[PDB]
Amino acid sequence: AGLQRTLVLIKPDAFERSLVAEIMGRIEKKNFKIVSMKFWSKAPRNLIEQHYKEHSEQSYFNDLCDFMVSGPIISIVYEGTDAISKIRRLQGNILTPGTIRGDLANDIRENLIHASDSEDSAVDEISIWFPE
Amino acid sequence: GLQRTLVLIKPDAFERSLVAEIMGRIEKKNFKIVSMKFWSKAPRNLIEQHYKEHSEQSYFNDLCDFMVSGPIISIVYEGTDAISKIRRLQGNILTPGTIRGDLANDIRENLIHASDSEDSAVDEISIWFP
Amino acid sequence: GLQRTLVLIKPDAFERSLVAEIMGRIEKKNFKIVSMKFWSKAPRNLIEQHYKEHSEQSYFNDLCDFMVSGPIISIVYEGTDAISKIRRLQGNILTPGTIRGDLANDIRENLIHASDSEDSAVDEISIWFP
Amino acid sequence: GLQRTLVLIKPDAFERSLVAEIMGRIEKKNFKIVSMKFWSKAPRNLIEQHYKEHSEQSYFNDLCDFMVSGPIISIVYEGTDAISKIRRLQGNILTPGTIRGDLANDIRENLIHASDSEDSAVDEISIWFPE
Amino acid sequence: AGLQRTLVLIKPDAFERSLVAEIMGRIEKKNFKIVSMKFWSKAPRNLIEQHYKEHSEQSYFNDLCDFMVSGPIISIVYEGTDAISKIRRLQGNILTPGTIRGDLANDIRENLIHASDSEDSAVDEISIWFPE
Amino acid sequence: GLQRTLVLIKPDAFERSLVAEIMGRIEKKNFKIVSMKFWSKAPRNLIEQHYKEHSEQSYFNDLCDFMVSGPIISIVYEGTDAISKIRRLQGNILTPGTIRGDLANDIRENLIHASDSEDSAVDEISIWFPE
Ligand SMILES: Nc1ccn([C@@H]2O[C@H](COP(=O)(O)OP(=O)(O)O)[C@@H](O)[C@H]2O)c(=O)n1
Ligand SMILES: Nc1ccn([C@@H]2O[C@H](COP(=O)(O)OP(=O)(O)O)[C@@H](O)[C@H]2O)c(=O)n1
Ligand SMILES: Nc1ccn([C@@H]2O[C@H](COP(=O)(O)OP(=O)(O)O)[C@@H](O)[C@H]2O)c(=O)n1
Ligand SMILES: Nc1ccn([C@@H]2O[C@H](COP(=O)(O)OP(=O)(O)O)[C@@H](O)[C@H]2O)c(=O)n1
Ligand SMILES: Nc1ccn([C@@H]2O[C@H](COP(=O)(O)OP(=O)(O)O)[C@@H](O)[C@H]2O)c(=O)n1
Ligand SMILES: Nc1ccn([C@@H]2O[C@H](COP(=O)(O)OP(=O)(O)O)[C@@H](O)[C@H]2O)c(=O)n1
Ligand SMILES: [Mg+2]
Ligand SMILES: [Mg+2]
Ligand SMILES: [Mg+2]
Ligand SMILES: [Mg+2]
Ligand SMILES: [Mg+2]
Ligand SMILES: [Mg+2]
Repeated sequence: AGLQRTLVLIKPDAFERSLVAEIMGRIEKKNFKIVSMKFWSKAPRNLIEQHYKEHSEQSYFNDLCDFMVSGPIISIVYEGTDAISKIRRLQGNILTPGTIRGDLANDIRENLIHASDSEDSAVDEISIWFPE
Repeated sequence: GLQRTLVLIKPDAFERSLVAEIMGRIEKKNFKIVSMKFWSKAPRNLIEQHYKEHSEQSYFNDLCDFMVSGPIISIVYEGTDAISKIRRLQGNILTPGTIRGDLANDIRENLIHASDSEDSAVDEISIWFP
Repeated sequence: GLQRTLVLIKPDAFERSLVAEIMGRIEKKNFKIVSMKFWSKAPRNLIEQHYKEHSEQSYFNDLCDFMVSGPIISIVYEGTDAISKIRRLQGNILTPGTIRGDLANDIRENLIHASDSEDSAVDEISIWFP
Repeated sequence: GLQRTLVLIKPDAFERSLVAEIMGRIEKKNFKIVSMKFWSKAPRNLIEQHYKEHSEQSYFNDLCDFMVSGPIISIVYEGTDAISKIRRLQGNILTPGTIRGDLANDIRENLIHASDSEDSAVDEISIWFPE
Repeated sequence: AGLQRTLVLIKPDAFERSLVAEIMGRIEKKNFKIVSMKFWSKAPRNLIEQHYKEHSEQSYFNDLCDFMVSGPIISIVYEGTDAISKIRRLQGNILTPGTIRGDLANDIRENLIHASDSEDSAVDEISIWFPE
Repeated sequence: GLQRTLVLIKPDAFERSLVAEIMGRIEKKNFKIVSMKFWSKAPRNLIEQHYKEHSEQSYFNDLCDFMVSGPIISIVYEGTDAISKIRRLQGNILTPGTIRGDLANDIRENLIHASDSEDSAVDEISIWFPE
């Protein structure tokens, strides 16, 4: 159909703030299904640098990587119709109420969730987090 | 600015146990129930009348089948600017914060119908509540 | 163990916009709607029949007035052990975790009625859904 | 980027039992209460000061009568970009996802006031919290 | 009627954990009304010692007082039918799901909320927090 | 007083979209995920080990068929008095306020498993997390 898979990361601030189920539930309620999922008490720095490799020349790169290893993360592969753009829209931004970030986050770095933004992004990120 | 509008809660809402969730979003916005009917399975003729303006579309027959595939609730709601406001609450599967935006992810199975104009509202109310 | 039970959503639920909240608690426990009627104002006779076993109590006339003071919904619900389970969901105004426990705080205006036995369930269903 | 902004929970919130719902939406976006006052009935001159920019509008007197028709809460909230973000949370009755979008449907009774600029924030905080 | 007033404290752990509205909302949803309310960025130690004066000989007294001044608190007078025992039941305990503490707390000290337990308690505690 | 305990989210939770609802109730009581695994379909011998104390009951085979009928999540949770408190959160289908009390209505399909003693906790954690 329009069936896709996408990669979501629950960032360390979500564990710190006890918002993990809240974020996952918003995705669950829109009828997206968990296909694979891993809990990382602390993700390998190399995985993070790989994950954010397109950001490696940006001023925020090192602070971002520091944050992403500052606490646990969960990586999830979600499946559903048009999953990539729909889950991206769910993620939203800190300016847009109704979305995960819009309702729950208020920082340029600590924003609770990553979601893939393209088919190409999704394939690669999935490969990073679930090589098997 | 007081109006009445017709809402259908579609069979997917029953399947996914989202009936109260949908009604509650409308309730919390202060719209009031004026009348309501529960159909274990809506008569097909009522559905064909309801979606008559769609009868030539490729999706019509599949839509009718779906609408009869489980229960529905037909509700008449009342409040200021009801038609437009309840249409906004319904929303679409792209934009979060609305019923479809938060809860639906399909072009056919999208939980809720709401009248979109004064004419269609009068007509749809007359269909479900003659 | 499948049963049907009769639920009334009382006028205070409409007053306080708790209708969907109440229905949702029952929905989430996996009980299914079998039939449902909305009454903008219930006929007094139906109320007197409904609460007939109470007709000698000091509170009867005040109860009837209250039950007609705003809308009600009569619902037939179905599920395993429905009668007892929905009675437990209803609960009482003392113990939190239930509908009345979380949402109500009055001896009269307590949001919901649910049948309490197999006999009263059959009888109450026959009253609201003859 | 830390700012503070002034919020009023209007009497309709109390009437409809939506105080916690409104405060929780702001709480969940990580804004912090820096000070807060409950008024069973706000003195009218406070409301008139608060809405003084509106003193010449047709709705002015009716707005002030509404604002004294029940309790209100004045809150100072603190957090990053607070003035703009809480304004966005407030939203309007046409915008689902926001406080007014989900919960309000009136031009007057719309649940919440939020400061809209640094100037208005400073002034409004000084009105409700002269201290 | 059975109309009473009672005193509720929202303890510092509720601010720390962003559960303030959640606690207040549970009381609001049972139809109890706010009659008076004060925010304390930090409550005077003396008020706390007064508040918990019946506990002054207990091993935990000093640690409790330390905790109660460790962050903000809100004092609220609630009004409603049978408010004292009903709000007490809402408070509940960390062992009893369905109640505020039962759903949200898991510690003998940091338990989110205090509520008066008798008419005599309520009168006194109200006097402490709202002398006016 | 810190303990760890083992929780399974059973396949009915996935079917009815209640995974987050269940995990959120445990999260909101301040228990922490120490480790977690998702199984699109749990190997049957794992389920059989997990329920080995039940191997002689009439329902044993049907329970195991249910447990493999869909995904499950195994979680190790940590926090004060975790084994007993999460068991209480689990509750039963007769006790409103608990997970099963609010959400379940079946003897078999009841959404969640939680360890019931220190012995069973240690053993169950070793089954799902041999590491
Ligand atoms: N100045 C910045 C900008 C972004 N970031 C972080 O790194 C990611 C930047 O990616 P981005 O700008 O493509 O944002 P999204 O695509 O995640 O919305 C953000 O999600 C932030 O977590 C940061 O740490 N500092
Ligand atoms: N390709 C399609 C498009 C619409 N439909 C259904 O037809 C209904 C009416 O279509 P519409 O485009 O007017 O949608 P709305 O006005 O309900 O948003 C939709 O709500 C869908 O349930 C369908 O079954 N297949
Ligand atoms: N003093 C009273 C007692 C009960 N009632 C009403 O009468 C209904 C039936 O009374 P009941 O004692 O059988 O209560 P339930 O079985 O509904 O818990 C209650 O639900 C109240 O609404 C009343 O109006 N005044
Ligand atoms: N016709 C009107 C317009 C506004 N108002 C009230 O006056 C307040 C200030 O008006 P406004 O247009 O600046 O609205 P906001 O900035 O609060 O969105 C509104 O929030 C309404 O509560 C009114 O009572 N009657
Ligand atoms: N060992 C203890 C016991 C209680 N406490 C605290 O002080 C209060 C003790 O009061 P209590 O035993 O009467 O408990 P409640 O009446 O608050 O349920 C508790 O609410 C805890 O906040 C403590 O800090 N350490
Ligand atoms: N007749 C039964 C009883 C229990 N069971 C399942 O077996 C599990 C273990 O039974 P139990 O009586 O120890 O229940 P709990 O300790 O999980 O409450 C239950 O959680 C049910 O999922 C079943 O499938 N059929
Ligand atoms: Mg990006
Ligand atoms: Mg249309
Ligand atoms: Mg009775
Ligand atoms: Mg303005
Ligand atoms: Mg005590
Ligand atoms: Mg057992």
